Amino acid sequence: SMVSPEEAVKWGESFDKLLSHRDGLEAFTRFLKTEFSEENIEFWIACEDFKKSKGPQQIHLKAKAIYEKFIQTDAPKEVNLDFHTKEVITNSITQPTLHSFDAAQSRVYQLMEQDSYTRFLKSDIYLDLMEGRP
Repeated sequence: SMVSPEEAVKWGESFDKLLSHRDGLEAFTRFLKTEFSEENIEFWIACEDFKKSKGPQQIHLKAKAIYEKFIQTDAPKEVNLDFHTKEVITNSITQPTLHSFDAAQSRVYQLMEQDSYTRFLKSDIYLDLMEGRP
């Protein structure tokens, strides 16, 4: 990770910037890893990894894989995903698309924003990028 304090303070005005920035996603994923909730950031990372596939049969596989692991309530991980979003997923997972979790990507994004991004801004990892005091 190599981020200038400027680019770093810039993360504190846009979670999307943070998250899209490789160094920022990295700062945030550290904060998310340390308390073991990293599978949210990697929830949609899985989805976009699946989005990288072009094989419709693989779409079924990867979608249902992410589905049963995350979208499920009865899952090994389980996401705190919006019920209406997961509802549509549960009904249309039978007919998956390149990223059937496209709406859920945004849900988990806003989840991490309101839950973790706030405290990330006050975390020593981000405050270290700030260079001042933990």
